[PDB]
Amino acid sequence: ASLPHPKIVKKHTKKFKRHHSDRYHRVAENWRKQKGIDSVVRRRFRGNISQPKIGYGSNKKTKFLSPSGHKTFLVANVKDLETLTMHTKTYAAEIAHNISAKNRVVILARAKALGIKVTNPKGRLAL
Amino acid sequence: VAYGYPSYSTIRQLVYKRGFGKINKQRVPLSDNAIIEANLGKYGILSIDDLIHEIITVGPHFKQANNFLWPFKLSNPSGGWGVPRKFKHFIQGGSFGNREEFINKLVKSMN
Amino acid sequence: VEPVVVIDGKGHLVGRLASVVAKQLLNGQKIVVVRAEELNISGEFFRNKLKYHDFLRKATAFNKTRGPFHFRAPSRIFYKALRGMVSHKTARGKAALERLKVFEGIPPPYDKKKRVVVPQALRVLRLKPGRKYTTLGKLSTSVGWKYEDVVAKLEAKRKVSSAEYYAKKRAFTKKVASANATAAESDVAKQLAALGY
Amino acid sequence: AESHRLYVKGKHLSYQRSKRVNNPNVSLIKIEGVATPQDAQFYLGKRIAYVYRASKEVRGSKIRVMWGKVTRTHGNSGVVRATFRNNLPAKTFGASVRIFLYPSNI
Amino acid sequence: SAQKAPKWYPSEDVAALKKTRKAARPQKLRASLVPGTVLILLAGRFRGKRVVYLKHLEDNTLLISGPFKVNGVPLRRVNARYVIATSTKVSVEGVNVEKFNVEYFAKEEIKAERVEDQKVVDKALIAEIKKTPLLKQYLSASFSLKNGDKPHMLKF
Amino acid sequence: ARYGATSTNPAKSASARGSYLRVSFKNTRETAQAINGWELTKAQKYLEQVLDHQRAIPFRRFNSSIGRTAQGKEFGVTKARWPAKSVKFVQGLLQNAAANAEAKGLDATKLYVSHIQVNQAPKQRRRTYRAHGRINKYESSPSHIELVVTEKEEAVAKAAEKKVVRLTSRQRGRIAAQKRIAA
Amino acid sequence: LRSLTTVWAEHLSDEVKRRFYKNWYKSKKKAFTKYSAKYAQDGAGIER
RNA sequence: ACUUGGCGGAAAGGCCUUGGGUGCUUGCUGGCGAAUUGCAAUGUCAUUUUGCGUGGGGAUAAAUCAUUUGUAUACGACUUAG
RNA sequence: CUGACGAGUAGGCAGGCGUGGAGGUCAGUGACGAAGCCUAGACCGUAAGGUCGGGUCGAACGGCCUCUAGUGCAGAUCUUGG
RNA sequence: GGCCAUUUUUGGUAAGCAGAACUGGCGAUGCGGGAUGAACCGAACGUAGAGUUAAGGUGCCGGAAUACACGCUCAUCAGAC
Repeated sequence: ASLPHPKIVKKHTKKFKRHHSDRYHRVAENWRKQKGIDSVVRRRFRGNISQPKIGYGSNKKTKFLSPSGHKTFLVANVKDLETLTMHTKTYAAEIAHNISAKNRVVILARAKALGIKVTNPKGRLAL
Repeated sequence: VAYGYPSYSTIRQLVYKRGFGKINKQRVPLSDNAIIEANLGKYGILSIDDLIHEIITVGPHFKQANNFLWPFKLSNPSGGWGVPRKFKHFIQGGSFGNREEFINKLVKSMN
Repeated sequence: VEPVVVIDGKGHLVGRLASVVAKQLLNGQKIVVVRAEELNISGEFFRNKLKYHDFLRKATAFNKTRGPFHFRAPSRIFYKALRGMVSHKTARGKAALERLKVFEGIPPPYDKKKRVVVPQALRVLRLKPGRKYTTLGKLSTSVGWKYEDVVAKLEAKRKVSSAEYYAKKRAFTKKVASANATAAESDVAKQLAALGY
Repeated sequence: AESHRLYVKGKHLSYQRSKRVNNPNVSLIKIEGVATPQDAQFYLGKRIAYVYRASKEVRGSKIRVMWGKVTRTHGNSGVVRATFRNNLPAKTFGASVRIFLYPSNI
Repeated sequence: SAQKAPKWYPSEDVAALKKTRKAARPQKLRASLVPGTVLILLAGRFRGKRVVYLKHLEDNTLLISGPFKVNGVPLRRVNARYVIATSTKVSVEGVNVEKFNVEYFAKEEIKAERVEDQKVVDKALIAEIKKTPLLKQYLSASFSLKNGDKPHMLKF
Repeated sequence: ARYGATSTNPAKSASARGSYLRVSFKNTRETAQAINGWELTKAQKYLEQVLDHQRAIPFRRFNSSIGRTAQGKEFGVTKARWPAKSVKFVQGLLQNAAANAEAKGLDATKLYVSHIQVNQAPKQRRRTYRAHGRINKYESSPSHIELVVTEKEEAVAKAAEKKVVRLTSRQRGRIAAQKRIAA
Repeated sequence: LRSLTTVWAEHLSDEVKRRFYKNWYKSKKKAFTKYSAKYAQDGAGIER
């Protein structure tokens, strides 16, 4: 379960790619404000790409929540995970990208007995 | 602007539907009588029909009773304006100016 | 509401038929306009002759081939007057113009089926009596459609092959009329007259 | 009996539009046999289904249905603004569609 | 720490709902539904069929029977909104309809008590139906829109 | 010892590479496409005919301003050409892969050339001398060929899964409503 | 105009049988066998 | 579904007609069954083609390259021959 | 809790994302495999960007509180290399 | 470094010319309409849903009446704002 939270509305789910992110390979797909005098993305014509702006902000009741309803939290070791014993169905653990496979089984065996949800239990499984 | 001479019915419908008040500015809906009472019991007015009565029977405390009301925020007319072009006079076939009693019709499409 | 709406083109106006036919193609109806060579245009003959000779001068300068194509057939004059309505450069326009079939005369899959008219397109229900009009066979012939007489010959065949049929129908309905006289005065005809039918 | 049809057949038309915009959320329906808005006041609220065939057979069948309802009338010639659950795919402009007789007013 | 632990943790205590002001209230059906009205069902397994309306239940549904000896539509709940109500009537007095309730139907061959109550109702119904001409044939038919049937013009 | 993307069985296959060969890259690609997918005996009897101007290699991608020819009617393409040096360096690799398939114990009647690719090599820079004292490059475009031959085999029959179904109660209530009627 | 039918002769020579083959030397020269077998009857198809 | 003959070329490929056979008949009066799909969620009822299996009929060739030709030609193409 | 308001180039100010390095801390992570690279796989943030899974790989590197700067790129007939 | 538009206006035959005056804009401004046009008409923009409208329009492209009503007009160069 989770908290009783309203229906999670995500006003603009599409990613705000840069203008000409596709046409050139040098122009990366990270957003930059167009600043040309002649520019048509700053000037917000019809049929051109939509800009990020504060109107697309998310609801403060359902902000930072995963689609399971828990705020994620990076967990390196067992001592970080036991800071979530009080808060099991509010936060969810997430094991970092540099934890060895001898410690992930320890962290999962602890989070199972503490009921803390891990958002990536399938990382580095020794099948 | 389009102005005219409102009857009792349109004033009553505006103050019951779109009538709000100014309380340290704070545009506040006039849902209860305690708002109008606590804000104009200095002036005799202690219910919403006391406001309507100071409107239509233009009285000694009309200025404060009018300035207590936030300006009305009307819709567009629910039947159209009745004309092809608004910006001629009501005498030439538009909308602006004095339209005396017919203002009631227009306000009952904007309320 | 029919699967195919066959339209007799005789005694209609080119633009006023083309408007309703173009709107019915864009709603999902299959329309075949038969006998397009007896279609009409308002104004006299010479007005429309000099409106076609002012269209016939408009080819490309540098290569006359790739310019505007000046079709001479009456079905193709009607088709040019139609496809300027349907937005034919899309795909919706192409799937609209593939619902249409416009012929000269009535080719023999379509002579056995009933042919409707469009009453807001007739020359007799629109034009004020006295205005001149233009049969499209004359206009197409004087700009170089070669086949008018040939189509006339086939029409001068098919009416005969229809008219005998009409007698072969009509006398039959005569017998049916006698049957509709012999069912009267019974109980069932009076009960049908009680319920309207 | 050769007929089982409990639906009025209608034709999908264009989206809600200006000359130059179009609003894909509200589709236009041309109901057969309806010519006036006073006649089209009957079909308000009645449920429309578009029915189309597909390639991959899911749920034991190849025929997939999109549902929706009539919302309001449109024009003086009996066009009907209707919304759907997922909007009609802008390729069905001229496709038949089924205005059912439920929710029944009568 | 690979992530700094925050300062405020929102508490897991759920709140109660507010005291809602929404009372239940019995349905008032439309003016064209009277017990004895011949209905035309519009959806389900028995679409197009014609059926005889009975006691209005208490779960916003209608109880209908065919009779089962005529068309094949048994005692069954049908919602009042998926139904066209025609103008014809049969007399409903003389049938002990008041046995049935919402408890009588429950999802958990066919139970024989339903067959017995079906026959008890249908004998009195057919004894009423035989008084008017052609109605026994009329209930055994189906409803279907023919060409040129405009249902905003059709008077049921 | 790494090759391209192969969807073949490495037990029944044989490979030959031949790197850094000073050939023309745009001609070796076309003779590598022309050989592709064929049986190895048809391949070796085709490449001995390209040298005699009996059959031509179809230039398809690297083919602009090539003179069209008659023998290209075998493959539908007007432009074709007879790259003798490229076909020599390809058929050397074909007899090398034939020998490497004979050393692995494979039957030389079912071999078809399955995976053959070429890709660019480090260019060999020389220099021209142009008007008004300039110098522009004059570079070789050598190739890295590689090919992998495979015994073909049949009986790859189309048995598949069961595709478990999610039919509802009101669907099986009509399906079982026909065994009481007909079936 | 539109050609609706054409009728050929009975036994064509070896100048028009050579016109219907690009390679006369490899060919089995089998042009008009099943057509010249239509004169085997009274010619009812050809009179048709 | 057989059969009988006639008509139809504008894109006939359809229309009319003869004699039987089988099936249904709501033209009229009957008997049984049709529930549980459980209060709607197309309740799956048009086809077209590709391919693969079975059965039954029919027939058993071309074209290209290479060689050649010169009434043809930048290359192809074209016309020829074996 | 209530109410109002939200175009913006040059420009001004604020809150922040990222980078190289420094003091502190998490007795942080790590050859049971750090950094890097690829990834029409996924999650979060309006966005700067952060995070995870998979492959590759081969020894170091991060979160936070502050400090410091040779700190952020599509364009300069920009430099070097390809 | 400005430009445009209405009313007033100087020079000039005249200008999409030069120079002034009041105001509005464009520069910085999107949007709906003028088929397209920086400044004309409307209306000035956080993200969405519903309703009603402005300017313009409702034969067909193009969403919306080939609506209603009284007249005029035939153009071998119509006219349509």
